[PDB]
This record gives sequence, C-alpha cells and structure tokens, in this order.
Amino acid sequence: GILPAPEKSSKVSEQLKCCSGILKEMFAKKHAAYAWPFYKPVDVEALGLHDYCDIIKHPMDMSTIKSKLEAREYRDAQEFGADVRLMFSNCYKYNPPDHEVVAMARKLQDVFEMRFAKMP
Ligand SMILES: O=C(NO)c1ccc(-c2csc3c(=O)cc(N4CCOCC4)oc23)cc1
Repeated sequence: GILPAPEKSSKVSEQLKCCSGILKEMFAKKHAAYAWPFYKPVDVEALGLHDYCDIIKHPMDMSTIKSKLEAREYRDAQEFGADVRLMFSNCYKYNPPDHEVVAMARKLQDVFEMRFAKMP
C-alpha cells in the first residue's frame, strides 16, 4: 500500500553506454589528428602554461571524463556532456580565436555534437 518502488528507470545505462562509445569513437584513430592534445590533462609545467591555472578554474581532459564513467560518477549524459563541453570551453576560454588548438577543438566538438545529439 505504501511501497512505490518508483524511479526514472535504468535506460541511463543505455545513455552512459552510448555516452561511452562516443568517447570511444572520440578516441578513434581517424580523429587522432585533432584529438591527441585532449587525451590527457594539460601539463601546465611542461607546456609552460603559466596562467592556465589562474583562468581555467575547472580544467578537463578526455582521460578524466573517461574515469568518471568507469566510476559511474556521472548521473546522466547531461553531466557527461558537461565535462566534455567543459573540456572545449577551456580551449576557447584560454586561447585566442585564430589559434590552431581551437581549430582542433572545434573539429573534435563537431564529431561530439553529432553523435551526442543523435541519442534517442
Ligand atoms: O605538445 C604537446 N605534446 O607533446 C601538447 C600540446 C598541447 C596540448 C593541449 C591540450 S589542450 C590545451 C590547451 O588548452 C591549450 C594549450 N596551448 C595554448 C597555446 O597554444 C599552444 C598550446 O595546450 C593544450 C597537449 C599536448
């Protein structure tokens, strides 16, 4: 009489799974030509990015987003899409428009939005 056993069902498994294959596709060798910088966290030291810490308050990398997935730390794809768009925005936030890394970020983001938006 009380027992509701109610909840927005799983399916999000199918989301986070689909959110996966995206990233798995995002790591693809064909997209390597512009995905490789974003594979691992930016080495401000090795890259000498003196002010990247003062600006990028919440840096993100594809490797970092990948770990949260395996950790089931993402509630849903919207959380998942946020870290990704968090990754790019930093590329946009830190550097000038005409820079190459932005161009690499954009073509990578283009692949993302297509598969991402075409989730059911
Ligand atoms: O040379 C490399 N590996 O051997 C390398 C280079 C760049 C990155 C990278 C990924 S994201 C990101 C970023 O946000 C801004 C910047 N810059 C802003 C100035 O132009 C050159 C760099 O470096 C990155 C990662 C690895």
